[PDB]
Amino acid sequence: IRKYKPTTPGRRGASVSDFAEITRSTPEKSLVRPLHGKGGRNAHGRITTRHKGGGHKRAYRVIDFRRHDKDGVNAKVAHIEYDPNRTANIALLHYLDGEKRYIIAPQGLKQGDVIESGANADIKPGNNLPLRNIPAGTVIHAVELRPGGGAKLARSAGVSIQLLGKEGTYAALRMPSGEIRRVDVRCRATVGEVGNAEQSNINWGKAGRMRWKGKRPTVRGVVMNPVDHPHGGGEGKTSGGRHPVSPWGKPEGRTRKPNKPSDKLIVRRRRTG
RNA sequence: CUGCUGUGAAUCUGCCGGGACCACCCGGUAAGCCUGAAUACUUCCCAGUGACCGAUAGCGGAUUAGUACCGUGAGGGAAU
RNA sequence: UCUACCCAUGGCCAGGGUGAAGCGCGGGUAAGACCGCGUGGAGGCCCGAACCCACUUAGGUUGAAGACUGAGGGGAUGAG
RNA sequence: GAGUGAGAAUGCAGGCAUGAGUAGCGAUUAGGCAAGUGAGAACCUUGCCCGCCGAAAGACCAAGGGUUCCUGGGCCAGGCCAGUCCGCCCAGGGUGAGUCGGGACCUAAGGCGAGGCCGACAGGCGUAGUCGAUGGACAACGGGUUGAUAUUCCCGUACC
RNA sequence: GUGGGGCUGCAUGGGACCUUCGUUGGUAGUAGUCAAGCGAUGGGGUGACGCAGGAAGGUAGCCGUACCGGUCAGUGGUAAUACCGGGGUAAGCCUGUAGGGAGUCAGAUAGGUAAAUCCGUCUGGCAUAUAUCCUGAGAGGUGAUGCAUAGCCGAGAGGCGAAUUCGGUGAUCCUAUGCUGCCGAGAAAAGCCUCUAGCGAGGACAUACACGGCCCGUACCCCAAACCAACACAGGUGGUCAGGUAGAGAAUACUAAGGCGUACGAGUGAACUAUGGUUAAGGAACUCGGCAAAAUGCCCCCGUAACUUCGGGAGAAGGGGGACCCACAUGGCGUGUAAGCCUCGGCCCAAGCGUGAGUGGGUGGCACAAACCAGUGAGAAGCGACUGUUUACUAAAAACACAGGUCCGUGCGAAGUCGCAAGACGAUGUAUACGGACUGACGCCUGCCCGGUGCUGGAAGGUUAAGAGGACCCG
RNA sequence: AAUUCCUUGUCGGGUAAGUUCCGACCUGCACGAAUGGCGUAACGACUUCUCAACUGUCUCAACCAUAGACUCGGCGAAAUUGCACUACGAGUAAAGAUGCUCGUUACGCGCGGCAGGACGAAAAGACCCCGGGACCUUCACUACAACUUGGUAUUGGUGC
RNA sequence: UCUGAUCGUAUUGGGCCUCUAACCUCGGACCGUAUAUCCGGUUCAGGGACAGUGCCUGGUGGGUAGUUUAACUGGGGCGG
RNA sequence: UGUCGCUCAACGGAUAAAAGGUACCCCGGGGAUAACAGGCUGAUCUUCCCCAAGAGUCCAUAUCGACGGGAUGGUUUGGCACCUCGAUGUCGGCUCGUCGCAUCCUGGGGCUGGAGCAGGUCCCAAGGGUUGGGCUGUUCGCCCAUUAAAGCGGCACGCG
Repeated sequence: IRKYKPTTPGRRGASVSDFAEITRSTPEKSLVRPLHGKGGRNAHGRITTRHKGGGHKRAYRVIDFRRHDKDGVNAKVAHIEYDPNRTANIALLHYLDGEKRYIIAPQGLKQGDVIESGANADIKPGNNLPLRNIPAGTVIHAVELRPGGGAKLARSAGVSIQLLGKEGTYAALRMPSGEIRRVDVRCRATVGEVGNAEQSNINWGKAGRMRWKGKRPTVRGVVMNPVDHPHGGGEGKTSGGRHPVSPWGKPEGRTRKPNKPSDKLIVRRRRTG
């Protein structure tokens, strides 16, 4: 966190991430694939996700999330690199082999330090392992849901899963959301808590700083017309005049997995508060 | 009589119809396939006909006519 | 092909102020914290042309124009 | 036997009156004289003055237009007036590339999409591919001529 | 159940018999294999990218000038000591300057879907050199004994045609996709070079000569009477050049190059309307309302209040000087030649050429930012935090949005949405994330109520559909 | 009070005078806490009020110049239109008279100006009522999309 | 055989448990395929008679559609 | 054949089954029907009387005149719906006015509870005059300075 001095009215309550730990300004030519911003529109071209205006263009920087091969092959990080489309800095592994890859870069991962994938890995911050090998209680991330499928949980900034007791074939992983979902064991995970927890203390300061970042203005529901939202016109400031409701009339309740889904693994859901 | 979804048999003392349904009599032989004429129609061509029009009529169009023009476009659409 | 938003790829923004972080020096101290000085040139910063709008007023009001013209007006490195 | 009788439907098509020989004649630059051409001159042709634009009202392109360019001719149509003039009318001519802007080189967004999947049917998506510059790669400059073309023709020197 | 006795059986660590592996002895550096070159449709590098902003080097232009050609512009003065016009020339080819960037050689490895001498990666070695390589504005030479051009001539065409140095100023253009920052993290693919796979007995290079070079666009307009506007329409239209003198400037005033006088005129002091001008005395009395005008306005010094989120407010407010000539001044500053020194070199550098700012003395006017251009200021309240957005064509705001806040949903081909579905967006994202709802920075806060209506959970009761179940009844 | 009808509430300040403005009182018809409450530096072509300077806004208008207007020459429309050698008064009338009544005034035809009337032109009233549409809303009615419940088919063995 | 407690053999339903063979997997690896995150196939690893999709059936359902929403009335509305 | 099932009560009963908004509105109509003006009326309003109970030390009448009665005007709120809905533009202000007298000033007079100056009231009289500001969109009104005075009204609440 670094607070901008309140010089102009848009940098008053602003802050910008230090970006500390970033060894290199530019990503490797070999790994940075390209992705055009889609606009919030599917193949029919219609506004499908709303509020997704064009934002500075980005380049993809392939992280692989599986790392099944070369478990024994040690690695060393070379650089921690900034990534646009994560909420993270991404570490760059050179293997002994010399192939170059990208990791979502946990905390305490200095530049230079030796990590190792595979089954006889030591439990260090940074390295892959199945859930078979990890001692219960340690903080793991990336984990995944289905074996070989690749990392699909705890990928965000400073956000990590705690592995409670595995009991045979299933391991009870208690999510960042406090939800307790039993993955199977032969899935992998990456030991360590994910880096860059300093963000979300960022205020984006001014209005257009969240536009560069790709987000368009959100007209809230009341101001529109009766045609145009359930919270229609009225004559003055309407509260909504009805129970609060998605712009397509769907009630603001539930919306979780429909009944009869494959929720066998979910042994306890998150909480309201 | 016919579609979809379930159930689902019998071959002649069988089976189906005779306006719910049952009994007797009547009729017919399903779950297989073709089948001409009688009938409808007129882009085109021929031969005619008119108590049909005669150039604001008769086709939008007797004259460069779906032309000029109008319109992004579909489309509209003259006059002599 | 107008206009509303979005995607890809280009191009434009005369000129003049202001002086943030960082950096370098000096004071300070135990190091500090901090305080002056230079550098540096940030900003949905400032003044103002192109350019984009259209606030006020006058005209026009069978207009020069089926929405413009003149004097002023706002933005003008950015949500352009 | 009737498409059978109009004065009126803010009725339709053509024609023509009233307003009326009225209002206008489209800027913020401005014209004058001399001489000519001609039946005819405020406007056309030339000279001398005067004024206007000069980050344009100058010079070059894209797009779009279509011969409007040049030469000769014309002045019943048009030009908000007249016209000998014209961006108008007629007839003939004029547009020359290894290097410029493109294609034969390449892809972005996106379009189409073999098969394929989905779909009662029509069709909806999409993989390989294959198109798509507003971008990338690629070899040329200076002068001269025509009544009209010039990095195109020619001259001098180059490069792929 | 309690400890010590057991054989044997199972289980464990270690060396040895065979096997297998390791090692040297003759052969077998021979039967074996690669080695000219084109080298991929394959591999790898490169192509390969953002925004802001100086600083330096240049250069284009421009202004002067040595020098060349010329004029007497019927006036008071000026014969060349004044004035007018010249004072040019490109791509390429040489050199490799300023600037900018780079360690190189060997060995090992299968990581790059097969193979690699390439690319990675790890080891060592010698290196930090103004070395070498790469890139590269510009200067210089050549291109150019040509082409050009001021003028000269007779007379539309022809020919002749001198000098062609030096400074200064200065780009938004070039170096430059460079460099330093910064967060918002900035297309791919052909091309180019290399690597082997594979082709291969021919093939590469140099010099010369002779050749081939395809298709379309090419006129003319192009900020317009030729395009879109029904019109020879006061509107709209993207890019490239960017002269001078003042000026900070592409503002504006005049003006060069070049183009226009653009298509109803002649008049005439009517009223009145439109656009301009000026006004005694008063100065908002006008009026819905200081609307419209008028005023202020530039540069440098002095000066600055409450309040404050400590950044501002602020150019607050208010005030002074500004012209021309001369003196310090042959001074300074910039640039830099010849000479001077040192080791496409560097330093200073008389002169020249340019240019402030200030003190001092004057001079003149009514007026010295003299024209054009060019803030009105202050105090208070309401709403909105702000910069933005909006009803094209009567509403620009207090409305929208916003940064920030809370809640609800969402565990992942998620929720949500578009589609009949597959499929896609969300997102090549993973609860510090996405979606929805409200509020709208900041500061201090956000009280009570779950009865109604919703939402979330719970099945103990009542009440409830199809499906099974066919008593009794009827034909 | 962007909410307060009564209400120009009452008191205080500014003004010579203040239905607007600023501070306060509380009897809030009918403020009130994320449809947020109260504040608030900076910011506003926002709304309201006061002042300084300055002015034709005014007291109270004047003069000058352009472009129209006016005159002569050229081309030359338009909306409107039952007529026509289309006076005024007091009346009368579908209740506001150029046309009817009784009187009064007034030669014929133009031109430049001003706008009282022609219930002036334009737009088959935007208000109001009747009829019909539209679109929007909801505990109006009736359906449907979508979501969800159970059966049964796809669809089976095993044990309790 | 009865007023009724009961097993064992079939049928017939309800519930739960697990299994794998239907089916499902946007979970992997190979093949079509030189190219290919589509699709198809083989196999592994999982779910698993559940889900999904038919047919039947009850709910919620301004999300959406079609329409109704009286007349008298000293103009309508409110009242009656 | 006999009877039964409907606040079908909007009771001759449009369906077994149905509520609102529109200032975002639209279309067909209507002066059958409202708004603004005009017209009839005159409840109300305004001006003026008739009677005289009383107040006025006495005295009804100098001046007020209750309780009652009768009218004028057509200016207030109206009542009616006759003109106009195939269009009669609204309040204020400004500019320009013209008329009435039921006179605010000036002029002439009668009576006084008129000593004088100044008043009151009535009668005659419309020639001219009848201010400028503050607040309000304001008409009205309050106010501040004056004045001889700061008139009342009509004319589509005169005049777009």
